[PDB]
Amino acid sequence: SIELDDVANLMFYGEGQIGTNKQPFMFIFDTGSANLWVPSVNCDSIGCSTKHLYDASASKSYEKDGTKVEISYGSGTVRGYFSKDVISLGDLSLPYKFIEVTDADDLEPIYSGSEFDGILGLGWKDLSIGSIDPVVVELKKQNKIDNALFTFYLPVHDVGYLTIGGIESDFYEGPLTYEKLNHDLYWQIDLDIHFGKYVMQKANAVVDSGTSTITAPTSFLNKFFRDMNVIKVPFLPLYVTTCDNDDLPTLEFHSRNNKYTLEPEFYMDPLSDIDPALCMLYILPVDIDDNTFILGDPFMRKYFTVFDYEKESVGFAVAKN
Amino acid sequence: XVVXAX
Repeated sequence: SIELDDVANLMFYGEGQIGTNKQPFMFIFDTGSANLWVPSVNCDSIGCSTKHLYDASASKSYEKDGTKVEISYGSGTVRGYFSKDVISLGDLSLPYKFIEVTDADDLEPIYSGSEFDGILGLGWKDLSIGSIDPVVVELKKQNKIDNALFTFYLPVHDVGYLTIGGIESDFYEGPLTYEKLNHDLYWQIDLDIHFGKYVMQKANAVVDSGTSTITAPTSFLNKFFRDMNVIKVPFLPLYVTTCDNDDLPTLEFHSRNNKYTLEPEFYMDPLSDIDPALCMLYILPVDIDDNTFILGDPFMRKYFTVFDYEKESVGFAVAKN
Repeated sequence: XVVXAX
């Protein structure tokens, strides 16, 4: 169980350590990614000047690889070379192949603006660059945890928990309902998505602890946001509406067996640094393809979540507290 | 904010 800092309901990171000298880093634990990377002491990028860095020469368990490698995200690209060392997470440890990031200039509105050091991917092997086995999968094979599964509990603002290996029943109320993945790549399930009256049937729903908002395709969201008198502030991913809006629907998510719903409180919040009568919609257009939605943090802040590699599925339940 | 891989 790993404690997660919450920053404005948009970002969550917790502690991890690399190496013999227990070098601490803050990691976005990221179910939409499948590589661990940390900024190197050889990272010259401005983003890196405020981060905790990794010194291989300090760790006696460090093993050299040095193969060059790149990871792209929706928010930018990092670049470095592979290295091998022992990664610790809570009281769990394993050797792991990870990225010493050297150039983080391409992540660089976000990286210098945020307080995270690196990303720790919690996706499947096939999503990863270099075909690396996931931490939780490996941990189970080494018999360091009871089951190859992990759990996210995110709050609403004043901590959250990544929990590896077992299900803690205190995190939720009522029944836990699992959903088979349509592919073992992202944590991705089939769903009929309703945004009010606009429906896309059997969409590709991607459960991602590393995405701050709900996401739909641009085409589908032009439709929805048009008739919702919102406004985009020119040229940043900020859609604003009045905080007292009666028309904002509870979004719906149907599976072959289960209905999930997301109320407006979970997908919007006030601009408390600007005008608090105006409200910011945690819904962004992101085009992956014709039918992919990211069920990001808004979803997860309502719904306690279980990612189970043994079942190849995601378990959802209404979070407690 | 943040959208996390390609």
